Amino acid sequence: EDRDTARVLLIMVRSLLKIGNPEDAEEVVKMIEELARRTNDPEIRRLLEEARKLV
Amino acid sequence: EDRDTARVLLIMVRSLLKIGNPEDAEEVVKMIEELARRTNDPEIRRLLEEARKLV
Amino acid sequence: EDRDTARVLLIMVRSLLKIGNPEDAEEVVKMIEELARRTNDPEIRRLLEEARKLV
Ligand SMILES: N[C@]12C[C@H]3C[C@H](C[C@H](C3)C1)C2
Repeated sequence: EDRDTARVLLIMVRSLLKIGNPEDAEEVVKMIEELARRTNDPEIRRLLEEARKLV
Repeated sequence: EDRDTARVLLIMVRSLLKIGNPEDAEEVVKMIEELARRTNDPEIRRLLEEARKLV
Repeated sequence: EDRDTARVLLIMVRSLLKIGNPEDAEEVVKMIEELARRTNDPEIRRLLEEARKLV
């Protein structure tokens, strides 16, 4: 499920920031963004914005 | 491949508990439950059970 | 995408080494190996060698 992959990637973003690695978190944000592009899901869009906001 | 996904998610569950985020770990258990429900693989079911036990 | 998956796994290798679970880090390298063998994608093999160097 596309939405499920996006929620796992958001959790990765949060954890990567917690261990002081925003450069890896930002790499994952890019994947959520391409997920939001391929689909048209406003939930995946919401997760992308939350991810960008944490980063 | 579905079994490798289950293994990756289990490692995430373990890692998230290690860094003190059981709420995110539980969310990853839910992702393994969705995987187990669309597959029916005895090893995926075994990985889901041992993730459940960490939580 | 398989390349996105390999990037996610490399990030997991680095993060797992950072939190002190080299054994899980090595398991994820194994998954990159599986991915590298199924695909023979040259970028996935590059990411594999990057992961191996960290371990
Ligand atoms: N497709 C994915 C499988 C596994 C869980 C999550 C993050 C990574 C590893 C890629 C989705």
